[PDB]
Amino acid sequence: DKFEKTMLVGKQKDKNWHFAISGASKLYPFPVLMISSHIFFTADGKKLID
Amino acid sequence: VSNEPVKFKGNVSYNI
Amino acid sequence: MRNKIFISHATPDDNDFTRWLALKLIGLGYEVWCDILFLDKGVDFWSNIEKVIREDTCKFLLVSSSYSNQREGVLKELAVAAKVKKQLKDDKFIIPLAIDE
Amino acid sequence: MRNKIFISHATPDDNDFTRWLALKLIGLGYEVWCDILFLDKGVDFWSNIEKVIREDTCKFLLVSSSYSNQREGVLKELAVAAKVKKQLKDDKFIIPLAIDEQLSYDDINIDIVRLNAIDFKMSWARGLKDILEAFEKQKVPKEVADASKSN
Amino acid sequence: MRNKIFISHATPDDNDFTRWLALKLIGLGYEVWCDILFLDKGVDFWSNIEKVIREDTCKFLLVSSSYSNQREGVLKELAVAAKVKKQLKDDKFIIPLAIDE
Amino acid sequence: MKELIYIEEPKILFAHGQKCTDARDGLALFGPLNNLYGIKSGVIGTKQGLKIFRDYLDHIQKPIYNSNSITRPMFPGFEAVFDCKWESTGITFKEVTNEDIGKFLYNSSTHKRTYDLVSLFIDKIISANKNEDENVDVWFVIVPDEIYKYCRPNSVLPKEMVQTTYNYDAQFHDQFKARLLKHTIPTQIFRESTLAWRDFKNAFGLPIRDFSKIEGHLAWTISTAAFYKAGGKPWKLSDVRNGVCYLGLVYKKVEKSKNPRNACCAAQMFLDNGDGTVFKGEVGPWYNPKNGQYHLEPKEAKALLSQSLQSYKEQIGEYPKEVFIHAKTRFNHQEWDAFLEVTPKETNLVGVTISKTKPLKLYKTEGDYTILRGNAYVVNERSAFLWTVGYVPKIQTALSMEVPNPLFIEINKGEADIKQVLKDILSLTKLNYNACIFADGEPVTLRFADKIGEILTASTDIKTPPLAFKYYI
Amino acid sequence: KFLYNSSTHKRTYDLVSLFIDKIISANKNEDENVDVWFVIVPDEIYKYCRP
DNA sequence: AAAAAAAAAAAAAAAA
Ligand SMILES: Nc1ncnc2c1ncn2[C@@H]1O[C@H](COP(=O)(O)OP(=O)(O)OC[C@H]2O[C@H](O)[C@H](O)[C@@H]2O)[C@@H](O)[C@H]1O
Repeated sequence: DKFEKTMLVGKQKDKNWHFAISGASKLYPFPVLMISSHIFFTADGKKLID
Repeated sequence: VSNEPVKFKGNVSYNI
Repeated sequence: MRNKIFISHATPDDNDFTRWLALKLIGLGYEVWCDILFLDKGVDFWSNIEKVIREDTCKFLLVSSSYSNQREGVLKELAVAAKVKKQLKDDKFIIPLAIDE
Repeated sequence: MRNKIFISHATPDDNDFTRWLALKLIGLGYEVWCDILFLDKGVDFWSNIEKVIREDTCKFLLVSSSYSNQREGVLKELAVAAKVKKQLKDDKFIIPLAIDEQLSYDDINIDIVRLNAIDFKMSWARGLKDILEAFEKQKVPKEVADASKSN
Repeated sequence: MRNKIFISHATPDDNDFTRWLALKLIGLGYEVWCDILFLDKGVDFWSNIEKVIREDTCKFLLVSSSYSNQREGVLKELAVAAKVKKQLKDDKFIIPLAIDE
Repeated sequence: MKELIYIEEPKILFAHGQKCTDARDGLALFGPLNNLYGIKSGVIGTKQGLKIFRDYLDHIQKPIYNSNSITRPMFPGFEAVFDCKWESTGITFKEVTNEDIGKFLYNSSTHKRTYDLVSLFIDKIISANKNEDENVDVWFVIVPDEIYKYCRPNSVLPKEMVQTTYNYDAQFHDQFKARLLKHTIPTQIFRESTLAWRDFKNAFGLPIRDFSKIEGHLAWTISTAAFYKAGGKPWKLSDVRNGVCYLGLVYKKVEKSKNPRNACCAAQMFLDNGDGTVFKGEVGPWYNPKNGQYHLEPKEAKALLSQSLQSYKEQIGEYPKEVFIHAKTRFNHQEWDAFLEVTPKETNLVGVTISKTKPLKLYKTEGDYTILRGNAYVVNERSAFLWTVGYVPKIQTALSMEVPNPLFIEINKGEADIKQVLKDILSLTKLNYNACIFADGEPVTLRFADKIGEILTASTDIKTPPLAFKYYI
Repeated sequence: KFLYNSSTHKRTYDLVSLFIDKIISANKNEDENVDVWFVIVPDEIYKYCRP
């Protein structure tokens, strides 16, 4: 659960947390793809908490 | 699309 | 020469009446000594009080209250005033003031 | 000519109050010597401190707290200041400042347990105004107030 | 437990009385602490006396003379003795000894 | 590589003409601008709550020590900091009985319970202000914790606690400040938890709002609010060029009337003959029909800017030379043309759009710290980014918790120098009187205007609202 | 301007309005807090603004 | 009834 050397999916009590990103293309400043970072959680590692 | 993020350059820094 | 009036009192409690009386006497031309208004900071306060009572106190005014009757500092000042009374041979040296009903 | 005010205290615990008091007194025009005010340190400092207390100090303010009550450096400064006090034939030399509510007047250090102290326990500004009236009463040397020096 | 008897005095003038009284009391079985008793001095003594008057002294004896009456060290010892008297709530703590005619 | 320029950190003025980068440190050492002899304080609330307020006032009388003075300055004590006497003796107390405050609380309708709860306090406040000889500078309203739990929208009372107006907003604070406007009574609400929180306990046993490390800044931000609302000048700006009015437009929704009607609110900031600063609101709320227009119609726009040019004229004498209307919403040409006509020939009319939507996050190469506060990436002469939130060495930390988000500052209309515009908004970020922090994340015009908008849209029956911020924040 | 009016009622209403508008504007639109508002009136107005 | 490009109202936590 870690790309390169850096961990992306971790544990916190009974919640498995995952790093996620959202992308959006913008052209006004330059031809750019903007990325936003977020953290989500699952109870068993596959199903997201509702 | 480049996999390396756009880098800017700041003329001012700081230290702990 | 002695030209000061020492208003002994209970400092933690009797400040208001003592300050009022001291200001009234000063406005009347009477040189008055009192800790709350005349005592210098950073001095040997007990030694200063003893010196003032012994040499500069022409008259001694005691504020009598339910607090000041048994306050150790007030009693010590009172005893020094009594000794000065014996020295000066002035039966009317000390005048108590009763303010507490 | 002794025109400087000395402030003794506990450096790692009482630094903020001494900072405030020094930055206000200097703004008001009173020459203040304190260990915090000077930046950098060298072996000479302990000598310098002593000579100041014996050569340029006009008043000695001892910050009284549970930390500075029984600190060896503070005690050494108090002792040398007391010797200077006997030397100068001036009783109004040591002026303790009580800033601690857990340090009652009962447990003051023996060298200043007999001296009247300006009360900073309740309101700092009341103590500061008491300090100002005491200084003007004792004709402590003063310059025209300039907050620019403090800044 | 406080079991020492402190004898304050004017050091360079009251050597004889303090010496005689201390050598009598120690022989009588009473613990005695005094500055002339201890041989050699250091910077610590000014601190030491304080803690004694606050931690080991059970009775405080003040040699009263024209010298020791207004002696600064004697005055400081008297002040700390009076305040530890207040803290112990024991009025019969300071026992003055007048030796001057 | 893309060049990233940094603006000098703005400086604010304190007493004796002394300038300091920080606000807390400047107040602690130099003191307010004006002489406020004393704050006659009026307290209203339950008797159980008056003891806590008295305890806190005595607490702030003495200096307050925080965890780390380097991270945030300590509080030297109210009367020393502000040179103003604010004692716990002389407070005019109005009592609210527990039965009366509980009768209205347990109601099924949120609107009705909020209306009655607000009325219970405001009626007593008006009676004390109008029919009592005592003078009160400011009114502290201490409310209990259950009300706050059940006095704001979407608050569902437990079914067991239910025991038993629609033109008024369901928010306690908003309606409270709205219904007191016509009387001009400076009031400033306290919660019971914002008070001596140590009484309030959770299941674990820790205080819910544990402020153990952060008591000093709490005292700092309460004392400054009390000083401002009592009629004091805490600090002022010194870098603002003469002849510049700013004004900040904010659009708010009004749900009571059919369709939001998009009420707009504005605030002005300029100078005075001499060196005095003027920072008031411009409350003439100009309702904008249509659900989501957010563009002000020509007649209301002309009325707004005409009021703004006058309110400068009677107080300085002549018209401003350049007005910089900041606005969170983008200007269309329709309102801009209306603005232009009422604008005289000498005035430089500039319309600036500010936005936090742009997702730019500069991560420093190494180190667990954010970028320095004040960095500006200028895209072009009309548009740029400015990091209003970020690391500044004096606070020893960053003002954000995660990596902050910049302000996207673009000169929508007019010409304007981008560097000069970036050099002023950063100064507007420092004049936040409601909170004594190092600086605010957004300019105070866009924040105080939003505050007065949220207050003015709580009551429908507002008529000629006060233009002073004392009655709003 | 207001004072030299023939009608006593109109002139006194205008004189009162001139002061009250400024006082209300100061009370509502300024950050200063004023305990008591002193209204200084000259003698000519006193002579010609009462029944 | 979608798209992207812009809007505000609201509640929750964690620090400042
Ligand atoms: N370094 C100090 N040592 C003692 N007292 C001090 C000091 N600094 C301030 N005080 C103040 O001194 C006061 C001590 O009060 P007390 O003796 O217990 O009760 P009373 O009713 O018998 O006071 C009567 C005389 O004692 C006074 O000293 C005056 O000389 C009075 O004439 C406290 O307020 C202290 O804050």
